[PDB]
Amino acid sequence: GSVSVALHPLVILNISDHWIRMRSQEGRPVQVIGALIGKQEGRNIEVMNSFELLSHTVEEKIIIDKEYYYTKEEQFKQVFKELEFLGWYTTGGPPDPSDIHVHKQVCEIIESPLFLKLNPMTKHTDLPVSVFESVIDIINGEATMLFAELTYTLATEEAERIGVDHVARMTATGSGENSTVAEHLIAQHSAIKMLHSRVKLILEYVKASEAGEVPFNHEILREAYALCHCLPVLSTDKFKTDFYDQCNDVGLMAYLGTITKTCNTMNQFVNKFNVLYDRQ
Amino acid sequence: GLISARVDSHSKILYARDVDQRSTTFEKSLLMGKEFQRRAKAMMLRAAVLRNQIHVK
Amino acid sequence: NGFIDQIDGIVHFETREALPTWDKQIQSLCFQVNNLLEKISQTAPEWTAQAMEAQMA
Amino acid sequence: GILKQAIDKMQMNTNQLTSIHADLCQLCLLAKCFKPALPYLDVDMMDICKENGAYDAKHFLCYYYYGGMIYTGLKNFERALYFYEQAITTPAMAVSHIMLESYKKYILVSLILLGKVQQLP
Amino acid sequence: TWELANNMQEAQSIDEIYKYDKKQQQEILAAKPWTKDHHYFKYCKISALALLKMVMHARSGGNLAVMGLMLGKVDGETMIIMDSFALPVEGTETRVNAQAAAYEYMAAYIENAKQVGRLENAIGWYHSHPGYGCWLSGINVSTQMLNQQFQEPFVAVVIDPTRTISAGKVNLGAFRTYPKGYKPIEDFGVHCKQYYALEVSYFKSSLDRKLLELLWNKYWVNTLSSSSLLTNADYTTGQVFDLSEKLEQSEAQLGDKLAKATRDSCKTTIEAIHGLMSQVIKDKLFNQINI
Amino acid sequence: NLLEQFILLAKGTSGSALTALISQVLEAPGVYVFGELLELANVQELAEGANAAYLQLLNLFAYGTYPDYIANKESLPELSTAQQNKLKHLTIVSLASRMKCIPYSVLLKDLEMRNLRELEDLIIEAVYTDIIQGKLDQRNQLLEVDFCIGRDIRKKDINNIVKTLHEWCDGCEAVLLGIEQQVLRANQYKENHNRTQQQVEAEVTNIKKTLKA
Amino acid sequence: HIEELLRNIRTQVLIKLIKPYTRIHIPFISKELNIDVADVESLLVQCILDNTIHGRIDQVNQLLELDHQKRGGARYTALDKWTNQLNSLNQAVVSKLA
Amino acid sequence: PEKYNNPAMLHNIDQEMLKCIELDERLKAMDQEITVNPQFVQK
Repeated sequence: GSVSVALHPLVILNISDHWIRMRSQEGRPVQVIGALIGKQEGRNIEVMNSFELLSHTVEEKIIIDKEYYYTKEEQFKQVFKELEFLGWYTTGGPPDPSDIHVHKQVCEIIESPLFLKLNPMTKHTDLPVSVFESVIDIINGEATMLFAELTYTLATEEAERIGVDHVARMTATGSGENSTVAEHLIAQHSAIKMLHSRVKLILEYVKASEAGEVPFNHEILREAYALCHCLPVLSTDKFKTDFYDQCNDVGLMAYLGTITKTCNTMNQFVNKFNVLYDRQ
Repeated sequence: GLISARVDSHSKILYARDVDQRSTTFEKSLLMGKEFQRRAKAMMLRAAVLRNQIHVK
Repeated sequence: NGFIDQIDGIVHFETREALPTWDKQIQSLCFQVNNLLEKISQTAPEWTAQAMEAQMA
Repeated sequence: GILKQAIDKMQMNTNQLTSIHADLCQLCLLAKCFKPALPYLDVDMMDICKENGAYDAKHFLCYYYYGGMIYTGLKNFERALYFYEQAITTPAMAVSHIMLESYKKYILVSLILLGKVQQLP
Repeated sequence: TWELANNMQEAQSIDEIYKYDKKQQQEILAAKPWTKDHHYFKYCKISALALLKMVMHARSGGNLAVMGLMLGKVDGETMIIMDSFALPVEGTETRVNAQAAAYEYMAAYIENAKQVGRLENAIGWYHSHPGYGCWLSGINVSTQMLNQQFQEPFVAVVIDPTRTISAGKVNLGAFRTYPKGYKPIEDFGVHCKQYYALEVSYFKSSLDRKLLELLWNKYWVNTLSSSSLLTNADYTTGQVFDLSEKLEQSEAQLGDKLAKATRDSCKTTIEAIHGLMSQVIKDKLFNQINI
Repeated sequence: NLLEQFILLAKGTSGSALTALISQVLEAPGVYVFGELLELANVQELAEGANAAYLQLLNLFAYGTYPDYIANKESLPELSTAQQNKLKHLTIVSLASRMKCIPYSVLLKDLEMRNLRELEDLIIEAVYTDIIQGKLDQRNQLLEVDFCIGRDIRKKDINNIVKTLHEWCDGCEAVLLGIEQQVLRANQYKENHNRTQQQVEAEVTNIKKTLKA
Repeated sequence: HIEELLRNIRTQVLIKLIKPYTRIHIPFISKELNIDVADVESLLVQCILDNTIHGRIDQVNQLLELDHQKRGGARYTALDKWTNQLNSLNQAVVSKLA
Repeated sequence: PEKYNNPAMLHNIDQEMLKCIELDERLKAMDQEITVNPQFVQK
């Protein structure tokens, strides 16, 4: 089915940085246009990096100029050798005909370009980005460029996970008055909700099989029974003793640490008291 | 405080004594916390009495 | 790996510290849930898609 | 019973020391009745009422000495020692008759509860 | 409602740091506060995007050594960096020389960024050390001498790709240097008196935070099976030891540091209680079903 | 799988050949869940006739455990050693399904065994067949199972399955609710502190405005 | 110099033998080393006093107990240090003025 | 006497937590009055 798209957690950060930069510079958020670069291996397409392309406006329409891309194409060839043009990204919602018009000269530059959509105004659990492939229609007349939606993967190299965890541990939670609770108790809440959704789907399938909407597949129900019988995990005495020991240890570690915040407030109080009601 | 041992006079045997680090750690921390609370309340009473000019004339 | 207690004549090979076993069991349960969901999705893709779409709303 | 509602209807809050506390602690000590004074001795005094004048240190010392004796009578030494210690370390410039019988008993209480006479702060 | 605050368009000071106050930058440059005292900026804050770009450049270098620039600004006592930009330099894994290619590359890339809409300037440079820790060598010390003495706002960055890959944590090291004349541990090298170290911090925007949290959301199994405080025990013990040393130093000083010690203790206690809370939540969710 | 390989031959045949085929299935290694074999109409038609004993044996293998082959030992035909070993393995799987720490005495009573070494060898061979995964412990006389395959399910127990899943769902929902409440409270607390601080600031600067006269 | 020998080899054999044990019998070591009980006890005492063998001798039951215990409870000691420091800081704050 | 895994000791630690938190709250309330005192703005 067409080509397999390999998306990396580096293009998205570039788009977000560009969007926030323009939003802060102009005050009123505007549309941003860039590019996508990577590798073509047979029927597989992978995206490595992304650099912005200058775009001009004429009347009300947007035009991608060729000279700036020509000058910038050989510039980054020095650092990245086996890197070639793939497509471009932009910010927006649904595919408007302006997208088709702007994609016309992209198809002129490269026969079959890819398309990336990032929607900062998303209110859904799905990935805000979307990958589209260009299709040329055969019907006579105005041959509109058709966007075929494909599947995007999350292929990553060795250093991606460690970097994202390192940056996401802090997130400057203690400077924006966002409360560390509102981060910790919320980050895993989404995972718990996802597990709830999966269990609900399994229960719905089991109920449908019981009623008779779906055929009696006498293989999935065995796995469902096995999953059912494995719910009370590790109800032994050793686990309970270890858990209680852990709880007591964390309680003591919190006591040593509350006892010093109280002491610091104590010190500040005596420092302020030694100036107001007592001379020197 | 040179030898950590216990004497059993029934069989006349000197046993070695092993200290449970977790238990003594918890006991010391609890004792320190109680002492600090007592000292804090004492000083706060002092601040209450040193602000009203109580000096036993 | 392991150690021998000669008094009781018992060889100990491997021991589990409870909490790592708990983590492993939780991971196994999650993997089982994922595999079951994949199996039902493969068996009846259209019904699974319809149920998912109904649950999105 | 009079100096329970007298105290309750005079202090701004329950953590305020008034001159009647030293009076109830003496009334309930001269006659052997220790339990009624317990609610007013289990709280930690936090502020002292100025009483728009008066309130010499005699009331404060009498309260913190009679409370110590009351606690000693009920065999609660870990707080009788604290009460006597608070009574002793009051600022003073001359010898008073009530601090003598608060150090004398302080030594005995420290010898009972602990193995030594505690060093004064 | 479930997330309470959410975000349509509102932001806070986290998103405010991404801007360019021309008058403020001009007046801090003209005033030159750091030219009067040696013990100026000690806090360096670098954005995520620059970090990943540096890491990918170092990895693409392989066993050899790479080298590139960085972009940002200075704000009061702190330094801000938010862009990485690689260079086409080659050489043996023990020495790299910037030929004319890099000289024609940095200017061209700066002009291209200015055409794009970028407004920041060169702030420093990053060099990858393949294996031999993170410490400035003699030639690095001389280069930093000349750079910080000619181009006063500057900072060097040294990372270790091999150790970062093997261990699992990054080896970012931000260094400024004491100028010549001011004279007033074998890991740091032999010129430990000439150069010193700085602390590192990171930031990300509201949009970046939302995107990172939503991307990391596809990690639920590890999220609810990690069981932290059992993997970072050594880190917490080291933190408590440093807490004890800082507390001793503060007590000696009292005879401020007490505020810093209180903040560090609060951070460690918050981490410990967060681990306990996650463990309790997991126990409630999994071990309290089907009797 | 093995059941698929042994299932296509059971369509055309009926009678003695069919019972021989089911005996071969019960003897063949690897087969441990007889769900589709029993679901066929040819197998179910054996109830009427002289082959009801084989149907009862198949039902006992599919759902019952070893003691069920105690009261009616004389009714069913003779079993070979392979069938007995398979039945013992199924009984072990059924026992491990309920509790995750099987005592040795319970296994000895359930499997009708006389020697501890023979029981340990049977458990070892069951683990080798890879139907359950676990480890033995002689000091506590325990067998710990980390994962056991689910056995056959009849078309009347499914409702019970639903119940358990429902319970799990409810629990998850409860946790979610608590989460929200907690975080809300936390946020409020933080806000309150900030607010009061701001108020104090206003007060003091107001004092400044009235003291610099 | 033959007395220095017939003792280093015995020490090496003893170290190599008691590695996987946690509670060993002294007569077993005597049988392995081809010496009587008294010499085995003297050798064990000398080795332990030199901080070479991590273990202790139970004279009542004639046993040697190794040191396959005492896990890494360094956390605890760190906490102890913290407690001590906290106590000191307490004396600084309460007794500042009042 | 006792190994520190009984939940009763957890309850005792929680009680000590509550007492310390209340003490710090009273300290902060006492300090806030000083911070707004008309005397403590002249120095």
